[PDB]
Amino acid sequence: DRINTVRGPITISEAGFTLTHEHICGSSAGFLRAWPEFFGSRKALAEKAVRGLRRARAAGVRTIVDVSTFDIGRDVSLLAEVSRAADVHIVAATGLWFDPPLSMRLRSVEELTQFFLREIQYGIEDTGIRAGIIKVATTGKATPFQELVLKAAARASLATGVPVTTHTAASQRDGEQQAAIFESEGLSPSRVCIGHSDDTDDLSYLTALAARGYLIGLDHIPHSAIGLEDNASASALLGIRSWQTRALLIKALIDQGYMKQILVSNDWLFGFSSYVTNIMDVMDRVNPDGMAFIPLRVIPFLREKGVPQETLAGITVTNPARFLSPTLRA
Amino acid sequence: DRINTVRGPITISEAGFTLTHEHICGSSAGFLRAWPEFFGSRKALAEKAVRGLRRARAAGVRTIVDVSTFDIGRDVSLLAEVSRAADVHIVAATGLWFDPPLSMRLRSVEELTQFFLREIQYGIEDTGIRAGIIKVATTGKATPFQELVLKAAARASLATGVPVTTHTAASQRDGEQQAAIFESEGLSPSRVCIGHSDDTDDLSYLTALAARGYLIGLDHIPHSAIGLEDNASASALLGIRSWQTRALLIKALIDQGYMKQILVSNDWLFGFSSYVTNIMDVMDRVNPDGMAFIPLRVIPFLREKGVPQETLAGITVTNPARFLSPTLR
Ligand SMILES: CCOP(=O)(Cc1ccc(C)cc1)OCC
Ligand SMILES: CCOP(=O)(Cc1ccc(C)cc1)OCC
Repeated sequence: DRINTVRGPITISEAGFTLTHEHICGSSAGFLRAWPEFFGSRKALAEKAVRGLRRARAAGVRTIVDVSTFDIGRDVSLLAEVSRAADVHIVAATGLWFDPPLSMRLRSVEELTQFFLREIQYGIEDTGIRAGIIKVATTGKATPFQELVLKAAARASLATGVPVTTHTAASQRDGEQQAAIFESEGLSPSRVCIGHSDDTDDLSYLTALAARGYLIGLDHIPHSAIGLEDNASASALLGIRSWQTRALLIKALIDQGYMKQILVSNDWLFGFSSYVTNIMDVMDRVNPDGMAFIPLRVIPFLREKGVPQETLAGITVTNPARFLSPTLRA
Repeated sequence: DRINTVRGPITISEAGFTLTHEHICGSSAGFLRAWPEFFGSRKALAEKAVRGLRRARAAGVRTIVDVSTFDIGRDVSLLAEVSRAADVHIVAATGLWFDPPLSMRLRSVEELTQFFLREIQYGIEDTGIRAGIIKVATTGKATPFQELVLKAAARASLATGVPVTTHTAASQRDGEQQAAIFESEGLSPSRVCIGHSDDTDDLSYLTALAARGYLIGLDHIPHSAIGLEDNASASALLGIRSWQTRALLIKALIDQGYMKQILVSNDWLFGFSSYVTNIMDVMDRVNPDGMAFIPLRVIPFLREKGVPQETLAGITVTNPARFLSPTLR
């Protein structure tokens, strides 16, 4: 029935057009509070985010899922304020990414489970704001710690009904190892979204996961250093495949009958401290439409390539509603 | 003239007996706010700290230096509240230890200098509370990033007069490489305290740095896993040297004419999430006196060993005052 947002619970019908993998800011635990000037100022950052969210809203976007975890420097008060100002629903996350501090790294699977449930049931910090999704990540073979995270995510998800979303090194087929772990925990593939999936050209790897019931996240659409090949850091981060190439993978899965398994996003942000300095400048040049890139550019492109409008609606409205809706096992 | 504390500035005379390397809680950036229950509750942690601090105060302690950096999970609001409640002065720190997040790891020396100056001049977070010391760390051969930290710490120190205090792998003689970098930045050894120095028996190493004008921090006095050796984790962390063995290093240095360069502490805490679970329990059992260990146990021991009381007063009152006073070159 309900999905938790930074402003409280909403009905499924209110979610509307939803972007499933985004961020307001990409940072580190405690960073925004300790060194806000890094982003100009907190106020500057929020203003930027409000502007961008209002542009997306104008394009039809009603809800965004900010997959920033504790270690991505998620600031739930920042999220609640921009959500309120832009009038865009924002779903917050729990989980752990690739930069856990010692206090997290030394924890057992049981303790991590506890922390995840806490964020989901009790709320984040002392705000009472509850997480609506669990974010995990691997980059190649899972380290022993990552395996604990994955198990903990599965158990919290089994207890709550809240979905799991991941970061993958698609090219290395991480999705298959993640699936194996999740399944070993009893987790249903339909509660899981294997992200950054458009980062690969191997459709066989994709279709195989889709066939198992997993959701495939094609969330790096606008990421391309194409024409920027002169920037080591940019090219390393964004890649050299064109946005068109990534978008056609959406059509490809549709064509194979997996429309119900597709989730699309931009993986955008408004501030980014966990990388080289001034990186935002480059991204903003690369994708001036920011989070509105999907509705403004991708939808129309697909339409033109022959994808029927309703299919497009099912992908951006229906699939996400199903995914987000907390669902308990048999 | 004045030293910055979490409740504001104090004059040097007001510092009195000062513990130079301690912590209220050993954690990680954002952890306390995100998972306070890991420590029972924020309240419980706070109550535990107030009692401990009141007990040290009863023993004569007037000021403590909490060397918790951003990456140690320093919560200045927590510090301000326990300080007020126990009536003990608390000096806060800036710097970086060994668990910096990516957002910090990717910064240049210039950016890091700016961040340290911010905490010292403008204040921590939005509190307006200013740091009165810079904490840095190495663990054997410095890493490239650690070299950047040390240089930025040096620069912030040269611009503000605030001292620098370090964590070393004493056994590995880290202090030597630290000194080299600081000196390469033009920093006076007298603005530096090389910590965890009682972690080693090498007096040759210690008198060498002392002879150079550096302050020697003997702050692991009560750390010992003797009898607790059935515990790998505790042993790894505490070592197997007795507190008396560490305490005698103090007497040794005094004997060599380095009384003015010694700074003693306990390196205690009331919460500890950055290690194995339940480690506190073990520590509390090893040193039930907590921060009062120094005045209750060490001072009398040294006295009994022949050290003059006045000397003891110089080490615990005079030395720290001089070290802490912001001093420009
Ligand atoms: C099904 C009718 O679309 P929708 O409910 C949400 C929606 C808006 C824009 C696009 C491109 C797709 C979906 O329209 C809102 C006014
Ligand atoms: C000179 C007298 O020391 P002091 O100023 C601070 C002080 C107290 C106790 C000990 C063990 C050392 C130093 O005593 C005030 C109570």
